[PDB]
Amino acid sequence: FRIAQDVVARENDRRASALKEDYEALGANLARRGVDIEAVTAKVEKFFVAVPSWGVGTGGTRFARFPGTGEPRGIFDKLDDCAVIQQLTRATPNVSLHIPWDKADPKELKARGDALGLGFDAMNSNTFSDAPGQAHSYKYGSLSHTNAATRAQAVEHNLECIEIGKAIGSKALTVWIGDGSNFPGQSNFTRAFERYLSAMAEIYKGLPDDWKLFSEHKMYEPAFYSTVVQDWGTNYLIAQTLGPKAQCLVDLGHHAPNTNIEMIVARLIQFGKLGGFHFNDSKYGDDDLDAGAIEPYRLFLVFNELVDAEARGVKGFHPAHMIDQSHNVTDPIESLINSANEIRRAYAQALLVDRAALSGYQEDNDALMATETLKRAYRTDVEPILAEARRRTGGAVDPVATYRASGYRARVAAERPA
Amino acid sequence: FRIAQDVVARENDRRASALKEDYEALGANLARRGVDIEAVTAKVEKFFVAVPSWGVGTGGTRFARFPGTGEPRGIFDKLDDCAVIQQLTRATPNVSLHIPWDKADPKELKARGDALGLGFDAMNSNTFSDAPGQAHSYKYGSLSHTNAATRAQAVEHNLECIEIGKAIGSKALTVWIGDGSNFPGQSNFTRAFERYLSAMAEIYKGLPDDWKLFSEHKMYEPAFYSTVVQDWGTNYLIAQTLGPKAQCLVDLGHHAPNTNIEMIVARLIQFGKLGGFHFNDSKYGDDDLDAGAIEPYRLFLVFNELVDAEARGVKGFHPAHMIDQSHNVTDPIESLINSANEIRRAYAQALLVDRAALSGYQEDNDALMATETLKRAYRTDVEPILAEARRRTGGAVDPVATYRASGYRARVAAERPA
Amino acid sequence: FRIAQDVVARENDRRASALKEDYEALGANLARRGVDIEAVTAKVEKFFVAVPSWGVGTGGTRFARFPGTGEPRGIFDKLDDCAVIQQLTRATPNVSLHIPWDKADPKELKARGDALGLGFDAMNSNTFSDAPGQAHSYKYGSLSHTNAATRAQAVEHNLECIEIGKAIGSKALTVWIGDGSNFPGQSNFTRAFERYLSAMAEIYKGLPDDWKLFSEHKMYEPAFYSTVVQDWGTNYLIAQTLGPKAQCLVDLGHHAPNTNIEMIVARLIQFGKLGGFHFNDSKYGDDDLDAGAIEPYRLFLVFNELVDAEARGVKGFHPAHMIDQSHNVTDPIESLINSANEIRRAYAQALLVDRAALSGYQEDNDALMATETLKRAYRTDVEPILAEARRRTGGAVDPVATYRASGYRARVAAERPASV
Amino acid sequence: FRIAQDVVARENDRRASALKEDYEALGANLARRGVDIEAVTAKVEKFFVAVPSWGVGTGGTRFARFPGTGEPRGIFDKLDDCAVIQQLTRATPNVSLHIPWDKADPKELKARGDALGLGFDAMNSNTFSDAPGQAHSYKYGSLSHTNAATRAQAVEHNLECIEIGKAIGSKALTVWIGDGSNFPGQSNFTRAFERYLSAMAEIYKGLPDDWKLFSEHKMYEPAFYSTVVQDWGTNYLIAQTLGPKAQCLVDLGHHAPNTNIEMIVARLIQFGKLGGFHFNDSKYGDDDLDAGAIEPYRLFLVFNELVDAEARGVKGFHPAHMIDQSHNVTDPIESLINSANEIRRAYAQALLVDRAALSGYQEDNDALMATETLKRAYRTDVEPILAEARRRTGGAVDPVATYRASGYRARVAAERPA
Ligand SMILES: [Mn+2]
Ligand SMILES: [Mn+2]
Ligand SMILES: [Mn+2]
Ligand SMILES: [Mn+2]
Ligand SMILES: [Mn+2]
Ligand SMILES: [Mn+2]
Ligand SMILES: [Mn+2]
Ligand SMILES: [Mn+2]
Repeated sequence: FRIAQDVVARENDRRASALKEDYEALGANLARRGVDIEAVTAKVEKFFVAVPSWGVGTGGTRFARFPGTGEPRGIFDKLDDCAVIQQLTRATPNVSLHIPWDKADPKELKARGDALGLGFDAMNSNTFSDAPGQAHSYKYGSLSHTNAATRAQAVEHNLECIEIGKAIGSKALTVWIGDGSNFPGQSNFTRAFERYLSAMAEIYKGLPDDWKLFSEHKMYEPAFYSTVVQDWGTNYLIAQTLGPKAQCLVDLGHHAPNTNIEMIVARLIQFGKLGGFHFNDSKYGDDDLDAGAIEPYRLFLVFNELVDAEARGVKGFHPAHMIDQSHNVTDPIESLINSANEIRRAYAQALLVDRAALSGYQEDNDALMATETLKRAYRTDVEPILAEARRRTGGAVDPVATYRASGYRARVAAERPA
Repeated sequence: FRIAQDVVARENDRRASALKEDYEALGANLARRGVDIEAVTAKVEKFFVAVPSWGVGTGGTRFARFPGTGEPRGIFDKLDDCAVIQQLTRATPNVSLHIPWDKADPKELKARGDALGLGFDAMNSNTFSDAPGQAHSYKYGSLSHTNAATRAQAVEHNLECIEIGKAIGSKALTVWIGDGSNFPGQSNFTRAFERYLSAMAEIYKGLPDDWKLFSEHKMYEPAFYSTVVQDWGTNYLIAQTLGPKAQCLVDLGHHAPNTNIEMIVARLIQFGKLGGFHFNDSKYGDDDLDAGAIEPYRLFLVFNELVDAEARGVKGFHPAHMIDQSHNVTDPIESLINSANEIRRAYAQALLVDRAALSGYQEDNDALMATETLKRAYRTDVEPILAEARRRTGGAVDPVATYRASGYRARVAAERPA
Repeated sequence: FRIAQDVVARENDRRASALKEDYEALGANLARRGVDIEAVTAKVEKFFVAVPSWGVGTGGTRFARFPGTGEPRGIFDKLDDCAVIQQLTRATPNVSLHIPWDKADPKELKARGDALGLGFDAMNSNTFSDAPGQAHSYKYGSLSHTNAATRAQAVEHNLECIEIGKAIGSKALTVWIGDGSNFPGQSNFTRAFERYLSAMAEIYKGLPDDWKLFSEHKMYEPAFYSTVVQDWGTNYLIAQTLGPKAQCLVDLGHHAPNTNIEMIVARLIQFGKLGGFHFNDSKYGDDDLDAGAIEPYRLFLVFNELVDAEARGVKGFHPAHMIDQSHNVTDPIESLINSANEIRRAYAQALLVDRAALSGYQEDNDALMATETLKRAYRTDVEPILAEARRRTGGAVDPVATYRASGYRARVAAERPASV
Repeated sequence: FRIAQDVVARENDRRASALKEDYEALGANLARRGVDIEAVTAKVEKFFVAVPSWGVGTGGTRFARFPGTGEPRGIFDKLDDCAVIQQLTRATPNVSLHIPWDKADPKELKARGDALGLGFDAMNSNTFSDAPGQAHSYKYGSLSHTNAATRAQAVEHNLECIEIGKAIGSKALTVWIGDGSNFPGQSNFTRAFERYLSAMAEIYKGLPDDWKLFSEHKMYEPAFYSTVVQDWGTNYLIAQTLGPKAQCLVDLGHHAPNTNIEMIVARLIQFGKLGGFHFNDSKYGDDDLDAGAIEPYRLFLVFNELVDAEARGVKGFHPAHMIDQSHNVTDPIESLINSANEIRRAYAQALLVDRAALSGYQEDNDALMATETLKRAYRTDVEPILAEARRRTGGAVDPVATYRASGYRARVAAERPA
């Protein structure tokens, strides 16, 4: 165990009394509202979100990167750190890998994962940067590059990601590329998209039937004029064109200012193309900040659509959940811990919505009560439920407090080169 | 003739020598660039854009409306004013009607149009406002309203618009509604969209074999939280679901901040669902300003996509263009005149792009020369072409100057009581 | 009383048990956090926000207006409705008037206000629309219009607003105009601003010693290319130029997409130019939606800056608080009630922030714990505190539910003629 | 001469005939508008904009950097490339240095500059990144950092920049920092600003009597929640607080979506705090794209304000203009060349505005004719003037064409490492 069990027990005992008081109080409040707190905690204990291997190390901007102490070197150190997040929150049993950054012996990866109590989520291909010894540069694109050999190289790389994923237990390939243009006229919009579609079709041919192929849209960056997979509309066309196993991945920070993202989620669900989510928060662009740190209500509204879907009985609805963030000014482990917590927080609150009451207010066009019905759920402080779920499943009542009391950061700082 | 022919002749002849000088100078320049000015002028003469009947009246905001003199009241006054725009620019032969604002005896409407030299473009339904004696209010929606009777009333109204259009020569119905919500939870996104699709399917059934049904997306306003037909993504789902006769209308000012609109145009063209483009300009929201008055280059880039499709062929490409603006601080006739001019200006410049050279630079990923190739066309002052095209077709060399010299505004001001 | 006391009493009794349980539970939780819930409730029950007279009637857009039943006939009906909001929430004792919309004999306005237990907040001038009989139109501007006589007309109107306010107990004038341009070149940015500053100085000259002049910036609408008072930068230049009695009014929905509004608030406070707030919520533009219905955290963050001002010891800081919203698809009274509630909600949460802990995390650059410190306050459900504050002050535990139980809307619907 | 004079001559003679024709044609056109093309050309030959030393190297994003061949290594290589831009465009005689990147013997820099025919513009400090051996990290800020020792280090660095500038002929220091926060609560907005103002006051004390101190605002990036110097309002407070020698720098891509940037320019000029303008273009955020490649009209409108200032007779107005761009997918030298050209293009068009006619239309509130007055200037293709201006001053008629014909890139690619 990355974190000593005695430290976990000690820090849980220190806060056990208060938690009992808060949990029983919330339990009584919920019972008065016709909700069984135990039913909610039971569901919360089953909600999982994948952590990004590339998010365990300190992130940076084009201006600078300010690493902290004990930075993980390689995927093995990263898995060790991810193990801490799972142990304390119990909400991140799976890790999402990025190739070639995390390329290593599949048997070893799988072996280390099993030892750490971690599984592997969707693989992530990388054709938005050049690796050492690469034959063709992705400077002007990859899967949609004008040069056939470059597209071929990109397709092969993606197929390799599938091979690695199959060996470790992954069940999906997420494809996000920077392909686009920085100048009007640089790219022929339609021809570029045609090349992309043809390349993805080749990747789709190599996709196992138990896998999903996720395409991720993004309005801009690295391309600053146009992007091939720029929004959910183009993304839908891609998924629909490719096949039943192809779906769209929605990253919260990849939309134009003021976009109603939760509606995008609902539309994709209605047409069976909501592959999964990339959680994070933002205020200006693709800021990649800790989930819920900027607009917690928006996060709740997205989950409201997810919970409504299940309520409406949508079949085969098992969207993938992943955190896609960059931690530039905090301890990556702490941020991922609290981000995973915020995701479960939004989910739990969405579970509290009185669906029957809401349905009634929507049908009668009682906008005020309809919105207040959502607010009654959102305003509820579900921390006691989150903390109890962790406590009952081997985690920490207060993950960050236990993390800091363990001295893990100082430990790995002493074991890893500065 | 709304404007005395002798006035047009007079104003044109005084400027004839100057125009000839500019036309010949530009011709020599285009000749050196391997372009035949005559070929461009010929195409410009045949580019038309519909004028909205409601556009000749002074517009306003929710804060106030400041009418000018001689305001047209009713469709008859409006057609009289629209006739001026066509006579002077020769780029707006067809008018788009709005029901019930323009309700009148179909035979009278058609007779008046024929007399003024005006045809009728797409009909526009109105279920975003309540008419006197209306059985059900559209306060909470229309085609997507939760009340079955309300949706039925909206459907019948649209069918009635088709019946009126059939009687006057129209071949399409444009559907733009305000349907949406101002509060989270007020509407169930998916159910509202399902209701909308079901209602539109009924309207689709009353569509003659040679008619088209256009759905128009808008991010927000009048709904300030969510809008059923909020973007081109939803618009595409609508058109594809309804059938071959259903297409999407792209209104420039209806997109989120920083949206790459020309790409949306390309995407719709590729999948055969670009029903038409609604021209106007904007800086903040759906400002409905004179086309090209704010971002003339963006207008050119949209036309670059239209000309590429117009030239390279492309199946199902028969866009029905219309100007959709609000004139709050100018003479509506003058603004529509210059907006129509600006639209032809961007078209003309798009026709100057060296397609072969551009394609070459795109294939070689020569971004700088690709963008410069577009700029060489855009930087060209094609006013001489626009003016000569008008002169050859019965219009005015300088439309606004001629309009002012005619004293038309003062004339209608004396005929119409403020 | 607009709302029968027996109804308020009955609806309060019906919910007494649940409130006791929730309030006492919250109180114990706060105590464990070193917070005295009684101290918080005591401050909450004293937080007031002015209600707009123009907000009690149903609003609309340029596309349409869909009135409900019992729409107020004039200012007197509007005051009657504002009295309902105050009686039930006890958070809106003052009303903001708009001239000429609310023109009437000052003596009578004051008399009705006194009778209903309502006071009057800042006056609001109107030179963004033309009233009957004006010598000059405001189509191309007002205080910054190129025509000298038009600017003078606008100044005199504002001076008249001050006279009305003086007679009814108001102590400030808020100036928001639509002045700007829809086309590049239409206006000379600098000349228009110079004209505006000059005119505003004459309005300032007419201010009593104890009055304030608030200028309100807005990025766009009605002007769609440029606006004379477009942002807080220009607004600061205005207030600083006019004098000590001139301050800036920040309306939440009047900023560019993604603007960090709470920072603007902090900057204005630092330089003593934060006159007050116009509360509302939005997602796209100046949506004028119910406060907190879209981004409740942003509202909390704005209040975090207001409370921090006190924590830093800023002297003579008494910003004016007003709700400026448009209720297009709800009963205006209910939206104003819940908006006032949402404002007290954010204020209450800001009061819960452990300022001592936050200062520490800020100094040592512990960003995660610093943000979590704000969240611990924001995540707290303070509804019990709000409800108790109302109970103690003669209000309703659940304002909207009580309003609906009273049948007030159906009553005024039968009393007021629908416009024809 | 970085570029062989024989090449410049040959490439000019090859295009001299066409240029003569277009120039005379434009001259006749302008004469009819009461404008002497020679007077315009004379002023254009005198318009200069500084080039960023760091702009000649290929830029990148946080995702990747795709360097081209012959990447400059060190300030001396960079000056060699800047010389090419100045030689061919004759519009960029001054270079802006960045410390510590361009640190070198002031005597040698000056000597190399004089030899290349280049001068030096404003110095640029760097406290948005950490350098080796640095005592205190700027991870959590610099001039506004909570740690006094860190702020002192930042101050000393800026003073060092002034000393270096005093030795090479610079007359200003530009200060742009990343200081800000990524999370609500992380920073106290007021305290952070107070710390910044106090640190800047110390830097101001190191300014010679004839120097300027420029502060540059930016809405976001690297800070994603709040930025100390976030907009022009805060920037004004800074300049007004520091003193007469402190002014504001307006970088085009550093504003919120839809911001009216030209108004900000006008406001700063009115209050004497417009230190200078940083040119570039953008569509989404701080894209740092080639000037005028996305919104050429906006660039023209900014120049309309700069030219109006002269027309109004504003005293002591000597703005320090510089190009601040990132060239990620083109040859840096070619982009800077066309960007400088675009800047002169906008300036020239601004000079064509009929100020008398414009003020007349502004006074009578003739919005349509006022905007058309600006458009008459903007629609004028001034390329012949720009080209002739270059030809007469030793530059190239077609800069990029000559640059490519010279083979400079391949040349330095062989002299420099990969
Ligand atoms: Mn992602
Ligand atoms: Mn991303
Ligand atoms: Mn439209
Ligand atoms: Mn519109
Ligand atoms: Mn307001
Ligand atoms: Mn407003
Ligand atoms: Mn800059
Ligand atoms: Mn920049």
